[PDB]
Amino acid sequence: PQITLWKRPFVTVKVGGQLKEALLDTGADNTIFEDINLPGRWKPKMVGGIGGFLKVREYDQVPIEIAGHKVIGTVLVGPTPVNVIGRDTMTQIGATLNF
Amino acid sequence: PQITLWKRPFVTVKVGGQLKEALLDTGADNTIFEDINLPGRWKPKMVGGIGGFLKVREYDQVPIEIAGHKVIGTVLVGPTPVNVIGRDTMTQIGATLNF
Ligand SMILES: CC(C)CN(C[C@@H](O)[C@H](Cc1ccccc1)NC(=O)O[C@H]1CO[C@H]2OCC(F)(F)[C@H]21)S(=O)(=O)c1ccc(N)cc1
Ligand SMILES: [Cl-]
Ligand SMILES: [Cl-]
Ligand SMILES: [Cl-]
Ligand SMILES: [Cl-]
Ligand code: NA
Ligand SMILES: [Y+2]
Ligand SMILES: [Y+2]
Repeated sequence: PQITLWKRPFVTVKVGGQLKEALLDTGADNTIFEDINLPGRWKPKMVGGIGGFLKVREYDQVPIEIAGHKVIGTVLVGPTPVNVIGRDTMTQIGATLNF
Repeated sequence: PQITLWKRPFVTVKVGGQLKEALLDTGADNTIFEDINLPGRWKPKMVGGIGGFLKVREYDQVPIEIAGHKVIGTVLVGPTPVNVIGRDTMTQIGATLNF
């Protein structure tokens, strides 16, 4: 699709089998979800933004169905206020900004 | 321009006469800069992200030269780790996401 930016750019995804809404976020390097359960080993990490770093777990497998594509991506899991789709995932689906 | 997302989407702007680099950030509701000085009255605020709330001043005049356009927009000033151009400014220049 092509969208304007008058509303927050949410999309519906399925991540590790769970349905979620997440913000298409060109300012996020890294996709992050809260409140999902994923199997297997993880590696610990932190992400930094406006007003603080957060603690996350990293998963490297994890399926992500987004905008009619299925990619395999890195997903960070931790208590973000909204779920975001970052550039790691958006580049896999060929997303572009026009301005 | 049309850009892909393989790198952080920085643009060069002139905000209140000062040259800055800022991230085109579709996950940001409003534009924020650090280390700019702007004239006139302001109003207090906080924004929230990964990690919690950055404290800011809001200015309502403030000229912003971006991508060959000159907007007048709202600008928040506070200690963000990277300057961001949010949807408030991006909508005024007609920016779109393609995915
Ligand atoms: C989280 C999102 C819903 C809100 N934020 C915008 C983001 O685009 C932010 C913009 C941002 C970029 C760079 C530093 C701080 C914030 N990026 C961000 O938090 O990304 C994190 C996840 O991937 C990593 O890549 C950048 C990172 F931060 F490190 C990590 S924000 O910065 O908190 C923000 C909130 C409100 C306004 N008005 C403006 C900005
Ligand atoms: Cl909205
Ligand atoms: Cl929780
Ligand atoms: Cl980069
Ligand atoms: Cl590039
Ligand atoms: Na990904
Ligand atoms: Y939760
Ligand atoms: Y500073």
